[PDB]
Amino acid sequence: NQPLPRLTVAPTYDSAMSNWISTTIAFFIRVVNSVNMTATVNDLTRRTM
Amino acid sequence: AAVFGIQLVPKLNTSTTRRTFLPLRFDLLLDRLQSTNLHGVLYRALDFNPVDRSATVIQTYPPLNAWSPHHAFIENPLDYRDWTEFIHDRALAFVGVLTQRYPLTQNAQRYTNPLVLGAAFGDFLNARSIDIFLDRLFYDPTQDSPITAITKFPYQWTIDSNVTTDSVRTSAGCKYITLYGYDPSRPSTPATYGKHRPTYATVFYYSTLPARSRLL
Amino acid sequence: AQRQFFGLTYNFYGQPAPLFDLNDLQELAGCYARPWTSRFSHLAISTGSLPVWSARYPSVASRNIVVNTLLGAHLNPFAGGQITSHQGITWRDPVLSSLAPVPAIQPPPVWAVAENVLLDSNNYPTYVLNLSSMWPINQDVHIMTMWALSDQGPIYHLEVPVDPMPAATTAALMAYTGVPIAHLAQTAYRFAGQLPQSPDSTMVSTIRWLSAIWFGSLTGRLNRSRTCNGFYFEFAKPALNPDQAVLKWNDGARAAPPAAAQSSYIRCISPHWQHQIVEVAGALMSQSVTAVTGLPALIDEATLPAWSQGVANLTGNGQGVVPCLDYNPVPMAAARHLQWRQDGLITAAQEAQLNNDYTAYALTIERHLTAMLVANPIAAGRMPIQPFNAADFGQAGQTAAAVALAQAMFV
Repeated sequence: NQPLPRLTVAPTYDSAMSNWISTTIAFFIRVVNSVNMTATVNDLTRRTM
Repeated sequence: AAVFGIQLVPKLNTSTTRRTFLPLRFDLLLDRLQSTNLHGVLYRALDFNPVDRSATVIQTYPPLNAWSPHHAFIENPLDYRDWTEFIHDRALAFVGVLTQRYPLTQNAQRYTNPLVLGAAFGDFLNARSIDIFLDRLFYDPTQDSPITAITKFPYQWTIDSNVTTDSVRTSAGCKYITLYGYDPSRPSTPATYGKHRPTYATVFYYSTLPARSRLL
Repeated sequence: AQRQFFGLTYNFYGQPAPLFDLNDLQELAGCYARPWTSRFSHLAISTGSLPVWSARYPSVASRNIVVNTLLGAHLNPFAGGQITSHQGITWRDPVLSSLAPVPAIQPPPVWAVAENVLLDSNNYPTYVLNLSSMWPINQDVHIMTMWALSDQGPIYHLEVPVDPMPAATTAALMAYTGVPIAHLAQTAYRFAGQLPQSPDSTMVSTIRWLSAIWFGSLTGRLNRSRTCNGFYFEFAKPALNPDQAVLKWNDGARAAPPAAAQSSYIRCISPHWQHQIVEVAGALMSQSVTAVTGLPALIDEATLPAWSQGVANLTGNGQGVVPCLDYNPVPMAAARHLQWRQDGLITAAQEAQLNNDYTAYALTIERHLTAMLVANPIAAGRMPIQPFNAADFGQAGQTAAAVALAQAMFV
């Protein structure tokens, strides 16, 4: 938790929430570019993901 | 005697005096940072492999130990190669930012503030605006080291350095950063203690004892 | 907040066990409710509204004097470390929420009947670890230790910063004007008895200033004419029970601020205190302050009972001490009147009567305590009246000294 800000806010990419979305979305990007995935699932489609 | 599984030898022996806390002058801080090799001066590879310039873990000192990396640095860690390079760069490029706001020649004989200097440098690495920290990068030994952080300003917003009237909530340092290729698996790697992590602690600095009760 | 209090239990006046009946434990600390911040729920706007006469507790202060004894027998934790139990009774849990009959299969080690045991809010590592919750037990042991360190009247504390009343302290008081001394200690007590409040908190200054003004009034000085920042207490005209006190913001000459920090420990000295709802609500209130602020310093040793010497953390003798004065309601009021008489407040022939009026009053709250004293012995294992020997009543204690400590406190 952080103290309420009395200025102007702009979606920041720091913070547990934000980081949690960034590392986890970084994990499933690894699940998609992994051995298993890479051999089965098509190629160009796997890029789209 | 023995406490649980640990056995304690009879003789009691402790240091008998304490060195008066000495605050680093502004010039020394400037040389420590702008030295040929930062290794030893600032950071120090705990187990640097001779064969190849590789280090599993690196224990760090003062103006660096304060710093706590942002997510992008943890994920995809660097090798002891670009690590020395990263710092040998940023340590220098930081001295710039800080020295252009305080020309050394005129004000070098002024003690930097242990605390702010830490957050001011750690925030610089994470690439966060360092404007605010500079305002009070110094402090007269008479005013408490943690007091100048409050007296100068009760700024409760800057993430990782919330200064209230009596306390300064900052994220503990990281006495250990782990360069890519580190694993707590091997019994050989130096005991990092989890500090290789960014947020494992939360150092709350307090001004007075009543200020501390209110904290606890 | 504040995490450190040192207490001292009552003295089993030349008696065996703690002078409190089982009938008492279920009369104050009973009903299972937390016997803590209850001390005050036994006082009224005055005395004529309480069962404080011929009865189980024949005194406007006979309650606290009992609940205080009862607290001594159940505070072993702060003495040693464990909970213990005194006569089939021991706190239900580690938080000492309340008292209750010893379990049945896992009973606490029977307490050790010992008198005047010191206390350290440290000897009980759980206390501070919960602070917030059992906060009350602090302010209470404090109320205790301020009556225990004494034998004839509680020993509170007085102050007066060299500065003017803390604005939000002249605003907080101006909303307690008509209110009687009783309901003032009320808020005072009720306040510093729940949720650790920082000594910095507004209320502490206000309720600490309300204990400095009350004193100035009790010694003429801060009268209807010479007010503090605008306040002073007006006592009921003796002839219809002068044992009153109401805060009254006026607008007469403001008693100029003292030339320095004026600190001193003052305690009522004659038995009279035991029945004057104002000599208790006032003293009790001045203690509300100390409770949430540790203890100014060490209370002077000199004038004090025999069981209160060098009482670690409490009593003193050296430098960290503050001369402790003790006044007597009558020798007091007399001067309190003379003061009024000098400030033209009253006629020159009205003070030689005001005393008659009040002096006869004190002679009434005297043939009553003596009666209750020679009614509730003490060898009867109880102490609702607290022994005093028909003597202290006239005892012209410090008095003259505190009458001067009042002037320097409100120059």
